[PDB]
Amino acid sequence: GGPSVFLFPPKPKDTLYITREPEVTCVVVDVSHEDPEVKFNWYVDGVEVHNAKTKPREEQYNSTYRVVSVLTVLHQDWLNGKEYKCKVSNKALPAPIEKTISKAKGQPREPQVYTLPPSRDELTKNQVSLTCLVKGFYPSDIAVEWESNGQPENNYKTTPPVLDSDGSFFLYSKLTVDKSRWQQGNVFSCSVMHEALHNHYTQKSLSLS
Amino acid sequence: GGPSVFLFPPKPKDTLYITREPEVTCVVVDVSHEDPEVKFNWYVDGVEVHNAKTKPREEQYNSTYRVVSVLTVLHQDWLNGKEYKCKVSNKALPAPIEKTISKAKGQPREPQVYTLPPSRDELTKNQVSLTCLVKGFYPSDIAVEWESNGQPENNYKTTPPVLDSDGSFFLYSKLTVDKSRWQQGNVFSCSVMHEALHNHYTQKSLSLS
Ligand SMILES: *C1O[C@H](CO[C@H]2O[C@@H](C)[C@@H](O)[C@@H](O)[C@@H]2O)[C@@H](O[C@@H]2O[C@H](CO)[C@@H](O[C@@H]3O[C@H](CO[C@H]4O[C@H](CO)[C@@H](O)[C@H](O)[C@@H]4O[C@@H]4O[C@H](CO)[C@@H](O)[C@H](O)[C@H]4NC(C)=O)[C@@H](O)[C@H](O[C@H]4O[C@H](CO)[C@@H](O)[C@H](O)[C@@H]4O[C@@H]4O[C@H](CO)[C@@H](O)[C@H](O)[C@H]4NC(C)=O)[C@@H]3O)[C@H](O)[C@H]2NC(C)=O)[C@H](O)[C@H]1NC(C)=O
Ligand SMILES: *[C@@H]1O[C@H](CO[C@H]2O[C@@H](C)[C@@H](O)[C@@H](O)[C@@H]2O)[C@@H](O[C@@H]2O[C@H](CO)[C@@H](O[C@@H]3O[C@H](CO[C@H]4O[C@H](CO)[C@@H](O)[C@H](O)[C@@H]4O[C@@H]4O[C@H](CO)[C@@H](O)[C@H](O)[C@H]4NC(C)=O)[C@@H](O)[C@H](O[C@H]4O[C@H](CO)[C@@H](O)[C@H](O)[C@@H]4O[C@@H]4O[C@H](CO)[C@@H](O)[C@H](O)[C@H]4NC(C)=O)[C@@H]3O)[C@H](O)[C@H]2NC(C)=O)[C@H](O)[C@H]1NC(C)=O
Repeated sequence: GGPSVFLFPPKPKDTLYITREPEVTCVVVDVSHEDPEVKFNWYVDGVEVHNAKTKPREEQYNSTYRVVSVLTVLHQDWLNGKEYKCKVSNKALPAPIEKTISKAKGQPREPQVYTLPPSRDELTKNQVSLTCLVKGFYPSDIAVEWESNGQPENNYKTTPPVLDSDGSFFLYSKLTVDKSRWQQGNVFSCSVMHEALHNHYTQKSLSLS
Repeated sequence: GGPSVFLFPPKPKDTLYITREPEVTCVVVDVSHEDPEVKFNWYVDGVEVHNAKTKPREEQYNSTYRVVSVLTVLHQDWLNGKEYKCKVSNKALPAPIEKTISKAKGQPREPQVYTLPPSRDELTKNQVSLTCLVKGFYPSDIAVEWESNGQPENNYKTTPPVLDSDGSFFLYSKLTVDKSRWQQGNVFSCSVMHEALHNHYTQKSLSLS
């Protein structure tokens, strides 16, 4: 009936490098037409901070508006698991709605990255699958990417993290390339970005034998 | 605002074998403690059916009833894409609630199935990963299982299906085995069940080269 809040974490990549600007994000939907005024409050471990940046209002094709507030956060505060609260206010609610979010708790575990060449079966096609396996990792927050000769590779998909029997995580990422490119010996690389890696980064390479 | 409905599909495995019994399950929750009486109507392609089988009272701990109706479906009807609709009637609600479920539309596409041995770099550990790449398949309904010397294998996990770039789906399945088992030359088998496979079934195997 009333407005509903939704609280998102920052991207895996953004928390792992000073280069990047990680953010938590409070999205309110079903903001009433008659009362449009939404007030956001942000707290780190209960202690209020103030740098949230409320953004305009995106009117939705169902009568209601959508108000998004973005809190910037320090890399190490998220990595150290500090707790982030969004309190949202509006006259279409009797009480203010709150949401709290934080990194998954627990000893981080270093991912193990193994690359696997195409199956002999598959070498009968005009495209081949280069596979990257990332297992053993915790928390589930990770980024994976591909490249050749310094250049980002376009055509890959990566599975979501899957919970493994030992409570750690794994995924597979698939890069699709022209068989010729594989046949001609070009070197392809799997880039994995996780908290528990040295410099939050590792890169594993694969090429024709 | 009172009761809510959820409509779950049959299990992929269940629709592909006469041997199995696929069902569609309508679940109504949050039922007014005052008035306990929910009335189910079922429809197959608009046309009412009556072989539905409704159960009694699963009042979960909250002070509200849960009622489950199960419609037994014919294997061919599901694969032909027949629509199943659950109407839940109640004096609390003004209009009765409707939910519909079916097999995703599109032209079905045959999965290619490829087994990938453990990376050279993994073989230093005591447990190793046998990988099964299933790709090129539509719709996303599929099942994957492992076995060796005719016996279901214990320790695998399968990623959810992932929408690939050509609108087909792919997944990977990982079977973990002790290194020895792999080194003794044991054959291991990925088995995939999908509507677009011949006899709804293919098996692809894997051993030490
Ligand atoms: C009293 O409690 C009730 C439940 O018992 C609770 O007891 C307490 C003590 C505690 O133990 C709790 O943990 C217990 O849950 C409350 O009822 C619950 O209500 C919530 C929602 O408020 C229901 O949530 C839905 O759940 C489904 C998934 O349900 C499966 O898994 C559940 C466990 O994870 C299980 O409980 C269910 O039984 C069910 O199991 C399946 O059962 C079928 C048939 O029996 C089997 O064939 C399956 O194998 C089996 N699955 C397996 C395995 O578990 C979830 O999918 C629903 O999500 C949809 O809806 C959301 C909105 O409601 C939406 O946000 C989601 O995106 C999603 O919507 C759909 O998403 C896809 C996208 O592709 C599309 O299908 C649609 O586009 C989209 N549809 C839309 C728009 O809706 C949903 O979250 C919960 O299941 C239910 N519990 C039971 C039991 O049924 C009750 O509210 C409470 N009372 C009060 C007053 O508070
Ligand atoms: C009027 O329009 C509104 C918006 O526009 C609509 O336009 C129409 C034309 C059509 O296009 C629609 O499809 C559009 O939605 C509607 O608003 C919607 O309201 C619903 C709630 O009813 C929202 O549903 C929730 O979605 C979140 C996930 O949101 C992300 O993913 C969406 C795609 O799947 C995406 O569209 C969203 O924008 C959002 O994207 C993310 O954004 C962040 C921040 O910017 C980015 O940084 C991310 O990268 C980006 N993600 C990417 C990438 O996809 C989902 O999480 C919610 O599920 C939770 O809550 C359910 C009930 O509230 C519950 O049933 C679920 O089980 C689930 O509950 C949580 O489960 C997690 C699991 O781990 C736990 O962590 C929690 O414990 C648990 N939480 C609790 C307490 O329940 C939910 O599905 C929808 O997002 C929103 N649309 C957008 C967009 O904002 C409005 O409904 C519509 N009215 C109608 C009906 O006409």
